Amino acid sequence: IGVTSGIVLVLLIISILVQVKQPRKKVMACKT
Amino acid sequence: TLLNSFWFGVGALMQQGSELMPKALSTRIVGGIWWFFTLIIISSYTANLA
Ligand SMILES: CCCCCCCC/C=C/CCCCCCCC(=O)O[C@@H](COC(=O)CCCCCCCCCCCCCCC)COP(=O)([O-])OCC[N+](C)(C)C
Ligand SMILES: CCCCCCCC/C=C\CCCCCCCC(=O)O[C@@H](COC(=O)CCCCCCCCCCCCCCC)COP(=O)([O-])OCC[N+](C)(C)C
Repeated sequence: IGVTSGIVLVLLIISILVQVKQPRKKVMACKT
Repeated sequence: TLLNSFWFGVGALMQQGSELMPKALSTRIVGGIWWFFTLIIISSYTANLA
């Protein structure tokens, strides 16, 4: 519970970083 | 999106499912093993609840 609650936390900081910095629409093939 | 990815994992957990069908082979293995995960969780829950 000490490690795997930090694994989910690292995956959640990346997932905000992909959501905010990269949109979903214009032209973004192979992007992150 | 991140809404579309999170209520795939919640949608396939409560056996209802969302729209959100993966199309690449790399995401049909994540989705295909989360369906087998939540098949064993629900079947072990409803067998012990008896
Ligand atoms: C109880 C419930 C908990 C579940 C919640 C879990 C998932 C919830 C989060 C889901 C993320 C939302 C994705 C938005 C859809 C993408 C579309 C887009 O790009 O425009 C977005 C831009 O704004 C953003 O970029 C979104 C950033 C949201 C913060 C990142 C998640 C925070 C995680 C913390 C919590 C997670 C911890 C979870 C703990 C369990 C939407 O903007 P708009 O207002 O529609 O206008 C369009 C603007 N535009 C024209 C510039 C594009
Ligand atoms: C029915 C409803 C579900 C149907 C699913 C049926 C599927 C077939 C399932 C199992 C078939 C394999 C036979 C296992 C039985 C023998 C036991 C055995 O050897 O287990 C071995 C492991 O073996 C596994 O763990 C198998 C797990 C496979 C999961 C397949 C998911 C499919 C998702 C598809 C995604 C692709 C998406 C496609 C995208 C295009 C070892 O176990 P053991 O040594 O015997 O005992 C434990 C002792 N020990 C702890 C020391 C190790």
